[PDB]
Amino acid sequence: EVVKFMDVYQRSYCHPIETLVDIFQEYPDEIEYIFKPSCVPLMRCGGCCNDEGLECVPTEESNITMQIMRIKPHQGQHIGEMSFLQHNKCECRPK
Amino acid sequence: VVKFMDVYQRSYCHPIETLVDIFQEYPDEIEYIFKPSCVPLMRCGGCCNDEGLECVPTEESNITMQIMRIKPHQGQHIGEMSFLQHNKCECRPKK
Amino acid sequence: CAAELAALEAELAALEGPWKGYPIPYGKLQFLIKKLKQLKVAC
Amino acid sequence: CAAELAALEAELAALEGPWKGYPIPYGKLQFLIKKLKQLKVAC
Repeated sequence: EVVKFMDVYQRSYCHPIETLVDIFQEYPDEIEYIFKPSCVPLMRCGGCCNDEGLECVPTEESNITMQIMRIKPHQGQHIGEMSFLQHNKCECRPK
Repeated sequence: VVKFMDVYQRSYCHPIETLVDIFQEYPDEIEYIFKPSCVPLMRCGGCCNDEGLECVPTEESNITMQIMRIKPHQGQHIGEMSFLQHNKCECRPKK
Repeated sequence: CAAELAALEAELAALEGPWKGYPIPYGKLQFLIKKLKQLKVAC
Repeated sequence: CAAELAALEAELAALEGPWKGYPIPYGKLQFLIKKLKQLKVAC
């Protein structure tokens, strides 16, 4: 039942994790629309590098396209394709 | 392309693996350096698609992990620490 | 046995959907656990 | 077949390790898909 140190260390270490990212964080200059859902699941670097001088950064990226509902005052919902950046590989790098 | 209903459901409020800094969970243990500094926990995440709602747990459990803990003076210790898990989540009114 | 295995390979291949690189819930593997038990003394 | 089946059974059963309720990494799903395909080609 106790997670051994070796297993905790492996699973916490800097790597791509499913991350729920607010669409406005990816499309900050959208003024016209709000989005449903408001967040999308993306693969993004996360976890720890266990050195305050190291950070977890992507070394390989790609895109994914999703159908998102786009809502505007005084008109029907639209559903349209939107692209998001994915992280495929991460490394602990000096800040 | 990910179809709208697939994105909508995968984004919606549910437990997700979340890399949590140990000092967020043990704010009264900041005299220590923990390795790893973060742990993977299951925690409510994703979106409620309604500014009036928040994604909160309705079922919870604990997980115990071996974590290395260092007082900057003495030697490394490896000790059990318990963390709260979220097993089920709901979108509930903020107020 | 090889027919059952073909079915289960297809079902397992079906889980990813468009979610390339994404993890899956362990609940979504239960069909396979149950089906591989059903192939022991059977297959 | 039999031993490869028993092996995959034991891997699926143990798949969470101590990570109870945690999602299964895509890499592990691909490994399972590969193992299940090698098991179909075996048998």
